[PDB]
Amino acid sequence: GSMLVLITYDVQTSSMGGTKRLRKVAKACQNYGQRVQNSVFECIVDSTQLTSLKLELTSLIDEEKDSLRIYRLGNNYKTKVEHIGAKPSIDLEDPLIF
Amino acid sequence: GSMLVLITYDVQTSSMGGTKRLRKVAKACQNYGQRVQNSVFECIVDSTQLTSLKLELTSLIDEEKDSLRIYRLGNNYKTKVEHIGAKPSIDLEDPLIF
Amino acid sequence: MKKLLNTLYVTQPDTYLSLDGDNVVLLKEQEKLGRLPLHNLEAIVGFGYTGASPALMGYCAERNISITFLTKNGRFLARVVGESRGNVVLRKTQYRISENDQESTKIARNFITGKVYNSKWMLERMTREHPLRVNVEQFKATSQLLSVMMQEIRNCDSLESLRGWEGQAAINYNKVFDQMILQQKEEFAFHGRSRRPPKDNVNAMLSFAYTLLANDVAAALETVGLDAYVGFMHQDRPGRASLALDLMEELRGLYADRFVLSLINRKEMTADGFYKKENGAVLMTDEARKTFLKAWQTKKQEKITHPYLGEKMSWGLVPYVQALLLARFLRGDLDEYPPFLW
Amino acid sequence: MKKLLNTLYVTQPDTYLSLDGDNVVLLKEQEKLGRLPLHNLEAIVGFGYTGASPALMGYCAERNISITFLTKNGRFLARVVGESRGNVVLRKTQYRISENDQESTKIARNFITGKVYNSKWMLERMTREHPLRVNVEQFKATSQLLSVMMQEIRNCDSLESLRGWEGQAAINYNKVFDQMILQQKEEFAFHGRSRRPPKDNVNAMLSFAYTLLANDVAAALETVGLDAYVGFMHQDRPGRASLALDLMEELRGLYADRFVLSLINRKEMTADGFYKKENGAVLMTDEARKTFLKAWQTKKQEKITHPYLGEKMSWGLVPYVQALLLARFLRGDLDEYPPFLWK
Amino acid sequence: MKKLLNTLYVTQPDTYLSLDGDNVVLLKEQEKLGRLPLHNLEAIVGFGYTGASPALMGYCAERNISITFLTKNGRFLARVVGESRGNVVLRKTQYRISENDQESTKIARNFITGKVYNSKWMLERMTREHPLRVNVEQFKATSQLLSVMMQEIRNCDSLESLRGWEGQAAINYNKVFDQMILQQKEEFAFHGRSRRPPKDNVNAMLSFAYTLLANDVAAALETVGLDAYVGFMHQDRPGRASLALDLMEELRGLYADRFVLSLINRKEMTADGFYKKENGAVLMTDEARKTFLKAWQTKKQEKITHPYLGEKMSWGLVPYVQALLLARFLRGDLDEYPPFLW
Amino acid sequence: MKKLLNTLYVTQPDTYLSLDGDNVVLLKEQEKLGRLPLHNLEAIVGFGYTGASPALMGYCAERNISITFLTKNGRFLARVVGESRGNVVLRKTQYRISENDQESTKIARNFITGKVYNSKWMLERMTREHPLRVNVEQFKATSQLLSVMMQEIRNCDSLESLRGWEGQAAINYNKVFDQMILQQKEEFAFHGRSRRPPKDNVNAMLSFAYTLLANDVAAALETVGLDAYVGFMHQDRPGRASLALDLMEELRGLYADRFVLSLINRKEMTADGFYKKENGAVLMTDEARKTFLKAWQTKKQEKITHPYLGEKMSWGLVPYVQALLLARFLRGDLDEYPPFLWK
Amino acid sequence: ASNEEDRYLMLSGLQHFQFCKRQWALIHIEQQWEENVRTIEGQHLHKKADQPFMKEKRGSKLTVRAMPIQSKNLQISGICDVVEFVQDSEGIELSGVSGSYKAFPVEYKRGKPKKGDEDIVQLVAQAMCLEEMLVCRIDKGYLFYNEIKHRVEVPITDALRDKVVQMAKEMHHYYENRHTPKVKTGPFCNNCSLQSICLPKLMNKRSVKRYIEGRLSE
DNA sequence: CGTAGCTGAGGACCACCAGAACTTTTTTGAAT
DNA sequence: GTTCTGGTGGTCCTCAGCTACGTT
Ligand code: SF4
Ligand SMILES: [Mn+2]
Repeated sequence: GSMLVLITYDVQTSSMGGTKRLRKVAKACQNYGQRVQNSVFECIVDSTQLTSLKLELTSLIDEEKDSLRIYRLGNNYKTKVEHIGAKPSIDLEDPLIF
Repeated sequence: GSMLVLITYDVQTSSMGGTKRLRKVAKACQNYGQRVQNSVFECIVDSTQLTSLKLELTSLIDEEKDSLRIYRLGNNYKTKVEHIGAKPSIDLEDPLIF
Repeated sequence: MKKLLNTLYVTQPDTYLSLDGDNVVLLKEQEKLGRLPLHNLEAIVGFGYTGASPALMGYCAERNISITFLTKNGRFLARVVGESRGNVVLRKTQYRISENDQESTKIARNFITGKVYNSKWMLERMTREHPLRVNVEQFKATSQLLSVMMQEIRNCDSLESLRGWEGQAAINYNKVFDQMILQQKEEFAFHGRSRRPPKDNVNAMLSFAYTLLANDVAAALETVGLDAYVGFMHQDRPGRASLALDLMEELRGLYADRFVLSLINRKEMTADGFYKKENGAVLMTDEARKTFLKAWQTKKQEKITHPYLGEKMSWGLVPYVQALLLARFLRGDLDEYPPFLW
Repeated sequence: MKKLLNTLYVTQPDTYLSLDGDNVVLLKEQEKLGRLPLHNLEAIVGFGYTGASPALMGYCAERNISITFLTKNGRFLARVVGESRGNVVLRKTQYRISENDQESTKIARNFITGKVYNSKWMLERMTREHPLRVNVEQFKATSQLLSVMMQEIRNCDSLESLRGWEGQAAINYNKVFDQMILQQKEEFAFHGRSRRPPKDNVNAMLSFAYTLLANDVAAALETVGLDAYVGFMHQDRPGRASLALDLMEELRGLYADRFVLSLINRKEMTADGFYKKENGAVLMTDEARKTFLKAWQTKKQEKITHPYLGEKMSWGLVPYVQALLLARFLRGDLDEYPPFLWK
Repeated sequence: MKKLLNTLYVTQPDTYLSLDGDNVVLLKEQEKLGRLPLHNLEAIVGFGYTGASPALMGYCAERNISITFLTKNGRFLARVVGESRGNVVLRKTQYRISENDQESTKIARNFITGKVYNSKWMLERMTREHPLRVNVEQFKATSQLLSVMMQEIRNCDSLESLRGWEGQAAINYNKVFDQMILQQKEEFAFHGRSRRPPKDNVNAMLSFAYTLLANDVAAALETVGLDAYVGFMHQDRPGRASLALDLMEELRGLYADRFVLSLINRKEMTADGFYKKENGAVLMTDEARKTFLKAWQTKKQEKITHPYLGEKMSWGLVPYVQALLLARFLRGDLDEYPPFLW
Repeated sequence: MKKLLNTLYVTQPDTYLSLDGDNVVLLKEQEKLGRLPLHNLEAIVGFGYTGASPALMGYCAERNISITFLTKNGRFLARVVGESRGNVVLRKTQYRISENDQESTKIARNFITGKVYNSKWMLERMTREHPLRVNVEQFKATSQLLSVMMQEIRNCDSLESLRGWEGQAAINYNKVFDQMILQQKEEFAFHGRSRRPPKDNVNAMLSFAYTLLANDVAAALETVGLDAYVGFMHQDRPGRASLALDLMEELRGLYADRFVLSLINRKEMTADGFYKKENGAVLMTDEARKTFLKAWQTKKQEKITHPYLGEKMSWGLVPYVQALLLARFLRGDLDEYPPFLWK
Repeated sequence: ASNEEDRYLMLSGLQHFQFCKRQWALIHIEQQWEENVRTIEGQHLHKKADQPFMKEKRGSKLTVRAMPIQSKNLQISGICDVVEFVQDSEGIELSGVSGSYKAFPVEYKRGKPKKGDEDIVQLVAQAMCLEEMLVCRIDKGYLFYNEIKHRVEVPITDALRDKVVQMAKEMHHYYENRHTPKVKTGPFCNNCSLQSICLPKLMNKRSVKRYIEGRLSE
């Protein structure tokens, strides 16, 4: 499979445990994908990892105070993504040699 | 086609004229779409309006200093979006009875 | 090959429409209710007392977006009309074709031919699905006599004749309309198409459908650059705004009466959704209005096939194409207007 | 504001319009600046980034009143009206008269008579104002020549004769205009006239004044219901607002060239703002055009009296009102169309 | 049925592979060079002096993410191997079978049969598409030699006989392997085998291909559940990945040296890249290494159809599914192990 | 720090490790703490979050020395090997021996003799220690019985007979066990064994200890390469580490029961930390469980002597060293498996 | 067999044996496991709904979570998800509290009720298992289906009990024989989480000899 | 009223420092 | 060497606010 899935979060740090929630969400979401811009990640996952990540984040955040969006591009993502600026992202399908 | 594309920006405001670039970029991007999150818009366009927006937005930012990403989903976008938090987004195919 | 665009309905009173770049924003005492981009709208409709920023009216008028104001029961008021955009030869042709009874009676021939065809064939269809409820025989009866009138309408050369025949199609169909209903007949005051302009129940939805269709067809025609609510076919009498809807007299009987009948038969509207004033006027509840508008948009979204070329087309484009073809006939490329025949 | 002509000409920017009972109220930043009735009005023209109270819009729409909205300067924005009234019959009459040639010849000869009257009287006043160093008898002889030409134009019957007798006055006016200016005569010249990309600074600034009057007259037509692209004397052509050009030629007198001489004289404009790029082009400098537009607005604020109606007004309302009378000609209330004429 | 996860080659020296949650991070004197999610990897290869934290190896061992260490030329310096899992049925079956010489022959039959079929079919593919370039009838003669010999190998009974026939086939195939330099100069002329120093070219690429294929076969076999250090054939020299060699004896011919020949004949590599020390055998170059690895990982994503299982699967999975098709044979769901007969 | 039988265990946490010349060097934040020659080592076993040094990793992997990295509490993390991997002939020998009765019974004899000796000597030691609170006659009678039973088990040759003798020894020790407790008998009374859903307090405690010890012994085996799931006395079934249960018989008593009785007699805990279940089952509280784990860890640092070799070492290395000897039995110069005969 | 108390099989095996007689073999004999979407959801629900060390009562009834049970008659041990005790002078007093309570087993799952027996069998074992420890008679069961969030009663007769006994006997025989059988595959192995292991495809195809001989002759 | 340009006033988001620790049984878990 | 919890500072981001104006 290896479908491309994009995750964006947005937490509120004005409440009692705002910083704790932000730290935990950033750590929990960095485990599956990489970071392209602040508060957005893009990952190449199967269906099962997507379900597991969704369940983890849903359990970790609190509702009615945070926001989380999950988009999926299908399996034809190479012709759907366009980048202009100067914050390049490492892709995970090329030879990937350091 | 009238299909959905997602636009994200990331412009630094610590540089010489960063504040002006941020203001102009946000104002230019808000015209063609809807703000779902801080620095994240989504919009429904054809090919021609998308080309116009890309050409307009390529000049306001400056390369080697900023970041800008455009993702393109397809014509069946209703089944490729999930929302979990508390920042709901208005859909433009809903009858819109204000 | 054009694509349909959305429409925005405003029901909250005492709001305010304002422009910002290419976005329309709704305010009420500086409280931003929401902003919508204007590059994917086709029209804007407002209820109650809502105002607009003159910059917004200028923007919409320039970019072919129609603003319309309404009141409580779709009582039409204050359409927004722009300017003259060019293609002067087309207007020259249309202005020459008028005031000449030969071409006028040709166009009237085709218009009323389409109307009669739609009415007859829809009645036959309805008697074809479920024959137990009504009497097939009499229905079939009406059919052939309308077919009779069809031959007559094709052998016509004078406008003054067709008006008379109108009455026949206006009195040989009403006698069926009261039998059109199936369910909830006793509750819904159902005196057929016996109508009263200040509204007397089971006509509120009918008038609402007529008003929506008239505004839609007016916008669709003005996009191409001609005005036909009192034009070459319809009478010169002021205040009888029907020719614009006579271009949709192919559709006035079909797309509005059919919608009302489908809602009534599908038991989706309850009699508690209406009320009457002290004097006797009849109004619709707000939730019922929202239900009607949701149903209207959902129906307008559904996608069908056009008879001409079969390219797969949507319902909201039915008026627009009927305008576009009327252009190509006036350019002399065709022979006579092909109406919409279902 | 409310001229005898049944229109409303609210021109103060950042005003507001609202409804009180059955009357209109002009609010000037939250106090009752003005109050007018609606019983005898027919249309409302509104300048300036403003609004209208939705109650006023609803009250105007029903009783056959159109609400036209413009910018402050005079560009056209939008129109609000219900079942349209007073446009279909007017435009159809416009096109019908455009078809025939007799009425077109009559109207064109009326316009040319107006233009020749204006220019002749302008020369009369010019030679009276400064009778010290000027060829008085030459201007008198030109005056008699144009008087005879005015009589001949009033005695015209065909388009070809009208065009021939119009073309004659152009060169005479060119020479006399070059001789007209008083100050800075050595510094600016008008030996030759060019409509296409111009040579000489004066010709280019005439072109700019013509463009401004062009936009103004186009909006003037659009605000009443008439067309733009079919004319009476000028023949129809796709993309050319022929009626606009006809009215331009009618009003090319006091409203354009007097402004030219005023800018040239009084030392209000200098040669540092005018340029040259390989073809005589006068590239207007940004400061020069800023001053030009400010002077144009200031002149538009100047008060005058209408020769026909007699009511005091601004210069900026001179075109629209004039054009509006054209409408009252096509509605059958007028026998002719005198812009500046004795009759 | 898997996804053919990616693979990480780190070449820059003096790095340090650290772990942060599920991320592998490359540190270098506190400077961060990058981080990768560890659910998108299969193996991680290190070059030169690259150290690993115990937490990282402990995390990678339990999820079948293999870690390998190489000095400069793909030596077997050090790998990582995890614990043993509780699947005693397969391991008991394998040990008992390896204790029986007859079953050893009944498996080595299929191994060498697949090998010789690979050799013959690839030789015929090479002959039929190349005209005056090659000696055609010598290739043809070797072809019927191999085709007749395969049937005799299929009916072998003792290990020594099968070893003899394997050696015969090996020499009779190297005889014509020496013949492919189609589109490159003499510096790529095969002239025999040197074991420890790659004293020539061609060897300097075949060694790299063989190391990178062994380190994949071993990982697949230890993933499926078997133990990969006891074999169905070869002399059981202690402490050598004998089963890996056995299972590679089939895809070596069609998956590694075919790749090197394709690389050379396409002129994707130039003789200027290689160099030599005072003796130094032959050492590849950093850009040369990058090109080799890029072409390798690019070819490892071609989609084929598997002969027996009849499914459309990627190239790199072949050394895995084969091993899995081994496992079920041990449980008796087949008759005998089907080798890869591309 | 300590080298036992050609292996090197680094038990203190947070001590980096590297290579110098041809020797191993321990470090603790840039402080030279130990230097050891690598001429005659056979393996390296780490316990800290060290990471070793890549130079030494390459050096050992080249010189046929494998490395095993654990955690400080004994869990298995990783094993760095080259081509050899070491345990192939050893694992084959285990698998071959696992399917014959004679050798399996021999090794079972080796285990059980150690078990009974440890039990008997502990009984006699407790008789000697405390006079007043003891039925001395019962313990001495059971001691004689157990001595005869050990002498008999030394000469067993069939699995069923050895199983029966093991059962009888278990019955004897269990019928002796209850009066061993000398404090807090109000709810801490032993009256049987019920491993699955343990009942009535103390039983559950015992079970927990076994589990920990088993896991420990399990990791011990994986240090050397013995396949933890194919036993010798216990028969193999999937999901259970049979050989660990075979091995941990000799260490069960002195190392788990002694610990539990020390906790009970020293009033290290009270019954308030055990919760109730409806069918009579008993569970442990999180605080009580953590105290138990901490006490186990602290006891693991007690320093004793080795009965068979003599080096003074901690308790925590007893399961590993014994396991190492087990390995040296499978392929080595060992005459017979040496049990942990500890007085 | 430590004391005959070790040769016990988990109750989780019964549902697997009922569904895909190969699946139980793959899980409980080769000791391997693989998860997909539905398995992840099931495990997460089971883990979240697991709240030991707490009791919930309503004055009349009592509820217990994670109830350890075993039965010597079948040699089957396991953990009951929920046990509900009701108050009436009919049953057996139980350790810990006062009064007399009757027992009802409750096991949650994730999915629509299945046309085959399946789940029922597992639950039946629980009930019968409980009769050995709480020495009573049990003739009722509860199933909760969280995909519909519905609850279904389950009666027990001699038919179900004899079927369960025969199933346990056959399962023990298969385990003693270390043998993994073959079944009729069809379309159920499209969500069989072990589809990358049990390989339904090779169960129907030709023998190996024919393919090798087929590619030998040509 | 709309279009720009300057401020400021708080939140969101993330990278560095600093400190104190670091071990847990056995069974359940999908199939339109 | 990890992992979790605090503390600190520095930069993106959107909104509230005050000034200065609208033609080519
Ligand atoms: S084919 Fe799949 S679903 Fe069927 S028994 Fe085997 S593993 Fe289970
Ligand atoms: Mn359950």
